[PDB]
Amino acid sequence: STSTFQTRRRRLKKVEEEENAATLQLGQEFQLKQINHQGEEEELIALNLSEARLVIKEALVERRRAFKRSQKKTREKELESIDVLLEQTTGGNNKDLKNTMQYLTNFSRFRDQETVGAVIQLLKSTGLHPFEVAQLGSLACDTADEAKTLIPSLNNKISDDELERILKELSNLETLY
Amino acid sequence: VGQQYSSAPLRTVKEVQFGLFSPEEVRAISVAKIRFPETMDETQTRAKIGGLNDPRLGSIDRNLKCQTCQEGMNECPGHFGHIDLAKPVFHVGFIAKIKKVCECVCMHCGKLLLDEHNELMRQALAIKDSKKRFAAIWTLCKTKMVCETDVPSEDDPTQLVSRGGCGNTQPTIRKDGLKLVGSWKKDRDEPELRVLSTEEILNIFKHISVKDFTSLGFNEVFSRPEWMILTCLPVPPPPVRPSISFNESQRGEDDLTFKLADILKANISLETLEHNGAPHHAIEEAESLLQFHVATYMDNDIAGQPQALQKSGRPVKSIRARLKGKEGRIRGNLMGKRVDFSARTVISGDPNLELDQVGVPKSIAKTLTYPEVVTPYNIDRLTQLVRNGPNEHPGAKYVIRDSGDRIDLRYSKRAGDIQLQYGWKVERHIMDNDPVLFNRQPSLHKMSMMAHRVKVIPYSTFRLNLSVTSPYNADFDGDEMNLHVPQSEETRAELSQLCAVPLQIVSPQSNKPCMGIVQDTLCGIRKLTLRDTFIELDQVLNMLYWVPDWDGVI
Amino acid sequence: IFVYQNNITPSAMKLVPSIPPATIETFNEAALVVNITHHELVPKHIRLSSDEKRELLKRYRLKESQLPRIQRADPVALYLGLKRGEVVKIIRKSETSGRYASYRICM
Amino acid sequence: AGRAALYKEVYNVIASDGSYVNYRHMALLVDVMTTQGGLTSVTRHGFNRSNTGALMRCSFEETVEILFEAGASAELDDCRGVSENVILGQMAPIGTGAFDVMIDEESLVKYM
Amino acid sequence: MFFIKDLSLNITLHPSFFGPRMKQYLKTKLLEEVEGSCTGKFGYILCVLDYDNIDIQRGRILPTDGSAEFNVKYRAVVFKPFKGEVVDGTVVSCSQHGFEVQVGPMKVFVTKHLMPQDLTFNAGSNPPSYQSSEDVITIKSRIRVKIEGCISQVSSIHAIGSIKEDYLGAI
Amino acid sequence: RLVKALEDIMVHYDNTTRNSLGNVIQFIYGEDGMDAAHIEKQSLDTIGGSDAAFEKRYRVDLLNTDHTLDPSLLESGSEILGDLKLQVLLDEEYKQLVKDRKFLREVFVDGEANWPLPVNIRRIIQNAQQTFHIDHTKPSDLTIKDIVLGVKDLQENLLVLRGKNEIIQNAQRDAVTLFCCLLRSRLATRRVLQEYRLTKQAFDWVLSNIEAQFLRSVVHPGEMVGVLAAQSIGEPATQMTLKKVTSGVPRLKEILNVAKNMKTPSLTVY
Amino acid sequence: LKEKAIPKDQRATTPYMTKYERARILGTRALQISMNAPVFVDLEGETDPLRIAMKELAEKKIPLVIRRYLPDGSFEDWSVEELIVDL
Amino acid sequence: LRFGEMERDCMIAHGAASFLKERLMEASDAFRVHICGICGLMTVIAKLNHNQFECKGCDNKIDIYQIHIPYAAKLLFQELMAMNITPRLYTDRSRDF
DNA sequence: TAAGTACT
RNA sequence: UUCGACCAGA
DNA sequence: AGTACTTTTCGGTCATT
Ligand SMILES: [Mg+2]
Ligand SMILES: [Zn+2]
Ligand SMILES: [Zn+2]
Ligand SMILES: [Zn+2]
Repeated sequence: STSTFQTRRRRLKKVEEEENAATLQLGQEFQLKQINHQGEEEELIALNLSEARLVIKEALVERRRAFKRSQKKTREKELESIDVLLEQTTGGNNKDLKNTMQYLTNFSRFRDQETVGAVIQLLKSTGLHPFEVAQLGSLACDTADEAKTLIPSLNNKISDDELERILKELSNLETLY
Repeated sequence: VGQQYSSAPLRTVKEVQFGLFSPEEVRAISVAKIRFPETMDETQTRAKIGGLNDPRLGSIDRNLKCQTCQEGMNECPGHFGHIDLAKPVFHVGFIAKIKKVCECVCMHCGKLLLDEHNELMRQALAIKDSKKRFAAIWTLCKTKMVCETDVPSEDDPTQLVSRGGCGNTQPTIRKDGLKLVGSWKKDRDEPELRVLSTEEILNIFKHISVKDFTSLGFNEVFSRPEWMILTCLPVPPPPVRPSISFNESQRGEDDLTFKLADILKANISLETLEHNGAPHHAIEEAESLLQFHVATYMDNDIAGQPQALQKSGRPVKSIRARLKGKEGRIRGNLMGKRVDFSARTVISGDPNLELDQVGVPKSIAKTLTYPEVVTPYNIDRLTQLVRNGPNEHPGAKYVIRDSGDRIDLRYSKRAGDIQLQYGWKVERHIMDNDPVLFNRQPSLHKMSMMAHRVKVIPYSTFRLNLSVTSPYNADFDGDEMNLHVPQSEETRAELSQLCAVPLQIVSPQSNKPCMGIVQDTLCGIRKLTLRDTFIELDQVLNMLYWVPDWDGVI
Repeated sequence: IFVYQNNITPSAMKLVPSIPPATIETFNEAALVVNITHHELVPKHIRLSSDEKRELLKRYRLKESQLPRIQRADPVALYLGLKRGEVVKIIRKSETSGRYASYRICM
Repeated sequence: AGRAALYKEVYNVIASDGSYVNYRHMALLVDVMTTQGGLTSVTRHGFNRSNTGALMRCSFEETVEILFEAGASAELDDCRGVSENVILGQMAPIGTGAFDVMIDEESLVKYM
Repeated sequence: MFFIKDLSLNITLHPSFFGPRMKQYLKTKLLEEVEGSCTGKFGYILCVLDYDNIDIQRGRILPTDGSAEFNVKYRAVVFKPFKGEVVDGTVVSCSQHGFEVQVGPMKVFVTKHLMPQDLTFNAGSNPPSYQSSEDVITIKSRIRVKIEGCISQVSSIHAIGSIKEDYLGAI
Repeated sequence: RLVKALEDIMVHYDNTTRNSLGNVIQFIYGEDGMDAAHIEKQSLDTIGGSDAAFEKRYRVDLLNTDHTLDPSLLESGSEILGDLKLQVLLDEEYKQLVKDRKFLREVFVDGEANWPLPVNIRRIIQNAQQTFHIDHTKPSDLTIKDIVLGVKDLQENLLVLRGKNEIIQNAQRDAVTLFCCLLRSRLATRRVLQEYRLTKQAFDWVLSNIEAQFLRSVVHPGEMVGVLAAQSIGEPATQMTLKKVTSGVPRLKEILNVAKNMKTPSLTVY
Repeated sequence: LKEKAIPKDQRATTPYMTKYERARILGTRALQISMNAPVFVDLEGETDPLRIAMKELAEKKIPLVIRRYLPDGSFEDWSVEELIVDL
Repeated sequence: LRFGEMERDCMIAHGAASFLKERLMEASDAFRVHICGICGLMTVIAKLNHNQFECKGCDNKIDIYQIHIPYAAKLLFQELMAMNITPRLYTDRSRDF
């Protein structure tokens, strides 16, 4: 299959598979405390759309490059620009990635690696948990209610005013179209 | 091995975790209710009833079905079934402990009989060795027969401290057949003998403490004392107790398949008593019968005589019996097996082979085969062997292609045809210089088995060189010997690089060479030496020609 | 160290391990008439500092259990009086290489 | 000193016959018999009781008797024993198998 | 919600490919058996990051066939919806039992009776839709759903979501 | 039995003898780490022999007309006589050969000086001999420093164990001691020049070979010595076809059983 | 696991290749060669795998790595290249 | 013919590792079974087609291994199980050492 | 055959 | 197949 | 403590189930 950096000693009685809810209780495979290859610890990695769009593109790109060192031996405008990056460094039969790029590129909220950076620098002062610090980034929210309700894991973790300021600076950073 | 690809990753066994089946597990695992004791005949109609063997379990009659698991016969190992007993029964082999455990704990409350409070016990609780704590613990409390409620702590013998309660005197216990009985001493006089019902024992155990298990040689997850008593009985699938058909309209059932049949019967009969005219204790006359069968099925060579003879007086192969040393599974199936690619005949000496050779008779060379992989290096040679056929000597008798399918060279309408494919295998005949393992039993030497060079020769005998005689310890008064044929490019290596006779010449068992010169060659090597003995030209010339490595310098 | 003559009463001996740290040992006369360590066969043993031991282990990557053992009541174990855990280094002659170094832990 | 005797005596049994065995062998055995603590006998009584796995002892003199008390005390077998593997159909860690082999991708390039 | 988890996989290479650019082939295969895969414990594997510093370590030769087995350690972008997770996607299919929204690589389905009431279902529409007082839901229409529950299956994941709470519906 | 009792024993890569538990059974296979196969009965010359004859052979005194190497043997014969800095090495040597003597006599009390030892030295020289057509006539060309200082440099390379520390490297010395006694026995100045007229060439050769040869006689971590040792004993047990002691087969049986009531009990008091 | 991996330095095992090692390397390599694996030496006309192996093994052109495990579990890694081949 | 106990001990002596296996597996028994990565048993209901794997009870479908062991050994195990004893087959050591 | 434990 | 007997052998 | 019991100790034939 594809094991995951943490040999959990299963001693016969596998029964306690908790629920998966926005009680910030994600499968054991997504605790806030997971392990890095080097063997070190590291916070979970939560990607809000458009921030993901950038990580993928960024690797799918730098792939086409090292895919040629060896070779020798605007919204609607990016759809076409990405389709190619696939039909060059993708399996082509990865119908998921195709569909993940449309979506990921259609509902995205940022175009500059400089804009997504500030978004992060911003939300990363909240002390909030990765999963929230994601939704907040990928979901439009005008009120503290639209937020503290579509992300019920927040509720008591931040004053509505405060969370309302954040929401302000987001629509202010939200790149146009 | 097994054939048919499986998307399941493949690993090697690293640990073997020994445990005891928990009734609850046994149930979960099973795929068969197993209520009927009969075999098949849905009223003579041939098939199999959802009763015993295949109420969803494995199969027979060469028919896929193994719970859709298909694959059929070869590939579908068995699928345990179960059979909910009537009343708890002992485990013929555990009786020993089950008993030695009670003697370690008192009923009613079910708890140890010596806490950290008794010092002699302390020492027995530091010893880290399941086999040893439990061997010392037992020796300590097998004597005390009063579940003390108040004992003198680490201070004054005057002051008495408390712990668990219920002084209910502890009965000593003895073993009569398959039941445990004990006497309770009453003071004022005279004993009180009563049979310890399994139902009862089982219970006292169920209540033994979590730390109490462990303290006594056990394991909370894999082996709780309470499991030594059978509540649910796993039902081995056909492949453990296969049949034997003489075509059709006959039988062929296996010993085991009968003891289950009995166990089953004896179980039901019980059941229909506790829900009918139950003359209370005219039942425990038929509950002993179950304890019996479910006992004898596993072990049938006990002390309490009754061999459980099967109509005709034949003993009955208990499961135990199948593993018992030599001639059986462990020692005679696993530690040692019958194998393929092997031959044996009569050995005779031949003063014309080099030491490291072994004359193999064409007969065999044409029978024994070595799987070679079609390679550009050989394509040619290989295709020729194939063509040649399986009757001519240097030839082959089986070509196998990537598509995991065997081409039988002696029948196949294409024998003459066929162009090999790099990657195919062409089981060919053993050929001059195919390293083989030769051997003469009893093998009690590294040397009793050495690698030789195959030299295909006429006539029917393994012809070995003389000097390699004393190592195998063989004569030719009709002595036979075994030959084994390697199979992987790397297997050969292991023979040729470590077992080759030239290598065995000097032995560590006595830091001196282990083969020399005998009979003629020796007796004659002396005569040929003597000052007195001279040789003239004509002959000294022939003698020279004979040493193959003569520098041609008379 | 207490040297008895013909024997000690089973009522007395059960008073030795009642005052730690200190320790006591019981030796019979008839057993001390000759020193066993002087015997042709018995090679010389040696105690090891809990420093020298924690070493032996580290240098061989041994766990306490994989070490050869000597009996808590072994004649020489008494002569030197080891303690459950102490390691003795046994050095003897050898018909293969002059001297051979061996180690015996205690149980 | 006991080892010293146990050996001496065993040596003699093989000398009386006018045969010869290199120290090391008789030694090893005489040693296996001793280390543990005292005089461990070469019999189902002794050695086949040691901490060795189950499956291993399982194959000599007590089999089932042994297996039974194995799962009843939930033992765990290392599978380091020659036997252990032979019973599993795996390559025992023995000579040819006392180590592993790998394709060093690095060195697999300098070669060309 | 989308993640970047650290994973590993074992590939069994046939001696055949014990070439010069083996590394190359390995990686290549890594990707054949991952990008596009699916699990319940990882969900949708979408893209292997840092194609270049992929750790192969020394692979060990098996022992009956020269095939070698390397533990290719890597890192990639994953995505496994959860229950109670709010996401917006484009509708795809729409019937008389509800419409199905497509949140990324996955398809979340909303039941007719898991929506509001003032929202009925218009059959004789082209293309098929769901009408309201001021709202209208059909194909391309973007929706924001609340995934009530997840159901893993084969090489995909489905889930049922609702639009009956607040701040849920069209946009 | 013997077998089943020692299956699991083999020499591990640390050059230790263990079983499936990792229980050291021998710290160095056979108390020397040598593979039985590479061994022959040699004679430790330093052992037997009258205290008198021992001198006449290994003793060299550069400060004496009658106890020095006659210049007919060494090339720098006459220019040595008297030198005091050499007579120190030359004396160091002798004090050692002597330390040796006593040592052996403490190990092999019987006086028996023939023992199985890796590296057949006798022959290794025998070849050195007729390989360089060495003439028992003309004088050598070895420095007394040449000899003594190279024989010392040899012992440093006869490595059985390797370890980078004291406890280990201390074992090394141990599992080599006996061999070296045999070594110095045969590579003593006097001997090296008077008995087997070696030249520098010869000697530097005889050395190189002993090293390599030795290094080959070690034991290969991998050997399943247990089963070996078992058989090596149990094999000649079958061949046993049969002063009033208990005897062979029945006795061996008596031994492996560790029986409390042995037929013959005896006990020899000197 | 890397605490169980010993550095190329501090290394302690035998500098020379054990008889079983080479025994196996040759076999192992032979096997692979017979599988149509790449050969790193010009076949001087050879055509037998174990024969080609023996050759590869002499020009020490064998891309294999012998990992030596120790009683406690920690191992050492050597290369056919490194290992001396006396025998 | 028969590669009995003694014939084994011999190869063991020889250090002829792989050869020993080849005799024991490939040229005899050799069988392929499926295990539960949870409860080391033969339970696994492998449909080796629709790749379904399951193992209700320890209830799996995900963590499943496949192994090669002498059929006789499979049997040994099944036989032991029939005797209510559980021999767990684990593909990874967790007791270190 | 003959010995060794466990068992009566 | 299984038990058992015999054998026959080296 | 004495007596009985158990284990362990590489081909074809016949007869009965
Ligand atoms: Mg004969
Ligand atoms: Zn099936
Ligand atoms: Zn009580
Ligand atoms: Zn399971």
